Amino acid sequence: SSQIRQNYSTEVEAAVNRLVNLYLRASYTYLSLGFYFDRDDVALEGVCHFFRFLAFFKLFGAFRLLKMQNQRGGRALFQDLQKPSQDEWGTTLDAMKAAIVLEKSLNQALLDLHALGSAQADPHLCDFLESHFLDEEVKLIKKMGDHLTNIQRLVGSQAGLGEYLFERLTLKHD
Amino acid sequence: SSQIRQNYSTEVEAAVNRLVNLYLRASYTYLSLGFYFDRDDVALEGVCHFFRFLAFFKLFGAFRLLKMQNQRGGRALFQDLQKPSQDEWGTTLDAMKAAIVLEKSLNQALLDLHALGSAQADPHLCDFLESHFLDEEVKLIKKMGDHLTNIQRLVGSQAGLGEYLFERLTLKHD
Amino acid sequence: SSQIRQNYSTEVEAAVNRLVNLYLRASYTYLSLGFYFDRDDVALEGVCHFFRFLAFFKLFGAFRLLKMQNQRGGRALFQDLQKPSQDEWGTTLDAMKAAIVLEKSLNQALLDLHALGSAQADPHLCDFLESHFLDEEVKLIKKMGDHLTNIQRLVGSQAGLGEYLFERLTLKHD
Amino acid sequence: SSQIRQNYSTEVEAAVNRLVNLYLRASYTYLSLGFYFDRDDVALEGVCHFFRFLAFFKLFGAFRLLKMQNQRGGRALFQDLQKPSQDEWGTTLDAMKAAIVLEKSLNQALLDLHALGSAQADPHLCDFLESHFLDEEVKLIKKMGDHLTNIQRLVGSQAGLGEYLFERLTLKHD
Amino acid sequence: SSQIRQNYSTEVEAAVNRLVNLYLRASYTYLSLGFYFDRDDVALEGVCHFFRFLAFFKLFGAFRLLKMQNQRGGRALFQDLQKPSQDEWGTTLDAMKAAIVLEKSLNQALLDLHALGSAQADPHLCDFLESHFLDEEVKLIKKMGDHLTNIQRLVGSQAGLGEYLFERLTLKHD
Amino acid sequence: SSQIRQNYSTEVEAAVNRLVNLYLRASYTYLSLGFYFDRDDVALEGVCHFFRFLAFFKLFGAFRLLKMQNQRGGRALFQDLQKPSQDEWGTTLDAMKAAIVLEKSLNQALLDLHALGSAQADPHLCDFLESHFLDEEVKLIKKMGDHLTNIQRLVGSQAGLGEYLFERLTLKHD
Ligand SMILES: [Cl-]
Ligand SMILES: [Cl-]
Ligand SMILES: [Cl-]
Ligand SMILES: [Cl-]
Ligand SMILES: [Cl-]
Ligand SMILES: [Cl-]
Repeated sequence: SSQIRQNYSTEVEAAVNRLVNLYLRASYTYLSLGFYFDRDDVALEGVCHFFRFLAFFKLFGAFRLLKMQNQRGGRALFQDLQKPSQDEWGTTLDAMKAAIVLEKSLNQALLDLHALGSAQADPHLCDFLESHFLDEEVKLIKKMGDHLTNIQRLVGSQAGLGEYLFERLTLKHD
Repeated sequence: SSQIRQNYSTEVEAAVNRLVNLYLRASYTYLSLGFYFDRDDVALEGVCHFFRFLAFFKLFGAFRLLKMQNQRGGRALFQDLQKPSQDEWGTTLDAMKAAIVLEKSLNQALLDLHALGSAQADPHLCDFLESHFLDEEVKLIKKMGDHLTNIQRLVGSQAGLGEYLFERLTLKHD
Repeated sequence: SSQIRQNYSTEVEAAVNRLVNLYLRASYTYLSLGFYFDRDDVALEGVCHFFRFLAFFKLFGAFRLLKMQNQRGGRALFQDLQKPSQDEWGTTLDAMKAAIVLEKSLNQALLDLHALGSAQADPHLCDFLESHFLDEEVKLIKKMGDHLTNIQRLVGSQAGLGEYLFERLTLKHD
Repeated sequence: SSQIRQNYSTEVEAAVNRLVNLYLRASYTYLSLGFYFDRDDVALEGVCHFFRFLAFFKLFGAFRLLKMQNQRGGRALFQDLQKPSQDEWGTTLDAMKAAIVLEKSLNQALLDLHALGSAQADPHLCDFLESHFLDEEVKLIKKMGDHLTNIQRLVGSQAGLGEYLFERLTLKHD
Repeated sequence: SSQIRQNYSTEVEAAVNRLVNLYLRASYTYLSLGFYFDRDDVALEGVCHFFRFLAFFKLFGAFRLLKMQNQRGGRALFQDLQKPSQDEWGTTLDAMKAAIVLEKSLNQALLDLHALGSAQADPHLCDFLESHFLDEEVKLIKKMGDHLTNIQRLVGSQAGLGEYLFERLTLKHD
Repeated sequence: SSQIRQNYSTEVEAAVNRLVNLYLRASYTYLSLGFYFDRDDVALEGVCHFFRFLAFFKLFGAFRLLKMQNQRGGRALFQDLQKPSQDEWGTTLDAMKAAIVLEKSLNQALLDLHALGSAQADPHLCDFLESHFLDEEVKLIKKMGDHLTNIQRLVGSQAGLGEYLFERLTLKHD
């Protein structure tokens, strides 16, 4: 058996591998969102940059989970990565709504893994999630909600104007 | 009796304590305004920051009054602090109108205390208000009036657009 | 309903608002303690400065709770703030005893909210309290206990001398 | 139709999307290789670092292809990403042999796309591959070959010793 | 009774004192390991330095526990410290195996104390262990496991050569 | 036999190991003294810091003896470490008296080992003690005596006042 593994259940080990898959899927979704907004017929640079940053952020989350798996003596196992749910992502509003749905799904997965760790009396797992994931996720969802509200406020009956303004005046661009 | 107190009436001492209560109430109102605009379903960061700054500014006014009370040999007495008049503050326009009403009420209290000090031939009190409160208050009310006019100009028939623009282009934010 | 709220019970939301009230009440108590020790007939600058710092520290705790409430998608609700329990605070010893009673009450409220969050399987709440409140509170209570012991040691039968010495040689002043 | 697209065939557009998939698959393979060598029961840090760097390098190649797709007015389309060919990667020698097989497959795909672009008289495509991919790939394969030879030289009849030495003295580590 | 103690059970207080004893025993074990590898007839400086660093690290853990005991209002109680389990520690491999056994025993003690704190609804205790001990322990055990694997790889049939190489090329020395 | 050992008797080797035990016991005593003075119900920071520094100083003495044992080709042997003589240490005066008794016992052990080395014509041993231990010990005992006199002077009939003053004005603290 493993020479380091201690207090690390097979259930947690498997759920960690599933969570890695979810984060890599999310990263891939954000890559697709970013390149959609980079299209010449969409052309919203600040939106492209927002989602490209999230793609990297989710990849980093996957890396941290994988590092932790090895630190605990579990075995990282990779599965196929499903493609994103859409090929074209509609408006900034559509995209931000899809992103918050995605993040709520990741958050629920975090909460489920935390509950499993608590049930298994695995405090290292619980602390790892609390310290590196739960607050970052709450912060991100709050940000997305703030953005949704500002996007929604700007729709009015001049949708194109509002979409431009949001990208120019809220999102970070050159 | 007090070893330092000189030319400091009981009427002024009491009115100073009442004024502290008014400034702390105002500070609390601004705390509530700030956190309303921080809500994910309101999300106007520059508005949040404007009112949070005013919360601190009013707290500082209360501190100065309390310092002065002690310098004069009066006794600081604290009363319960009433909660703010609203739990939800409507639009930026609604909020800025409530703020200017609040400030006019504080200004009238300043003017009333100055008149009491003048009647009591308390020039230190009168100078203290003139030097640290009256002009700061006039400056703040002017600023708020300038803001009200710009907000009103932006309502038109695209209210959400104007509310965004004001927050982005007039108020200070990240 | 809220677009961000997830795993955030009404019970926790209410208890957070109650806790904000408790921290603001504590802040107000410390404001009163500070200005008492600033009186010309009390005149213990290091004691004034100790309690003024705590007033700010408790205000900051309230701010953090309110920020968290919004991050979670709860609604900040403010209530009236009761005045402090005393108008005059006796000796440094009396004041430090009142402060430790106050802090033990805040600590119990923290522990109660943590237990509620644990019962509700709200790990973000539990981590927030652990990371920003519980240890800070334990550290503060320990400090106060250290101070109480030194004050008590100095009473002897030369109380005024000991009260001066403590203020001069332990507490931070100009 | 597209407002920018010019001299950009559907065949090239599709082959670019396929190539993105191949690079992302390669990146994923290298992520798996890296975490295998990070296991406590493998523990070859320089090998872990070599493959983690390649994972990032292949991701960057995919990003460049996607940027180019948009610059040309094609549509980035993402497909499912197959998991890597192995869950456990054997020795450093096994791993480096798998890596060179992978890279030769990527190189052939590059050469095939270049031939398609040449047949289609698409010089921008051909120059893009020549300038950003072909030489980088030749350089990488040469490096891997150099490594294979040194690993092979070190097998002898003291395989563990040689595997350690290679990791310590050729590969970059802390 | 104690003037600060709150929510701090006698069971936790005792278990903290036992844990201090375990950490000091571990520190003493590492002192002995370090001086064994410093012998002229062993002479593995990097091994000496590894274990001397761990001796200090475990002493620091004991200090932190003792600081916490006082912060909580418990009473630090010291017991006799048993000598280390061996006078001579064999090979680097033998020593590293003894060290990982020691660390797994310390980790189990940490986990047991965390479970007691959880049962006692002592979140400060649980957070203290999570924040300052559990991850540091997992990190250390992983490191030791990595070392064991590299040592084992180097045994082959040239044990002395491999032991030298490990000390020279993995462990930190002058 | 040992390849380096020369002019190093078994008697000296054993006495060196006994002396290490005495220094580690002294270090442990000082750890206990330090944490006693850190208690919230004792709270004499300068006293805590004095004894914590001595704990480290005695540990360093043990390290030097162990280094020397190996340099001479003797074998370091560790025994159980007895717990300190008291769980609670009374007043600063009580504690400083216990410390000087402890140091006189260590000094006598140094003098006894020096006499053994002289009898055995072991000048390296004698020089080692003279150069690194004897004067440091005389200096420390003198310091402790100076402290005892100042503590005793301050008892008078206001013991608590004097104990505070000594800690504040002689001992080093924040
Ligand atoms: Cl498959
Ligand atoms: Cl009342
Ligand atoms: Cl009310
Ligand atoms: Cl599909
Ligand atoms: Cl005993
Ligand atoms: Cl024994």
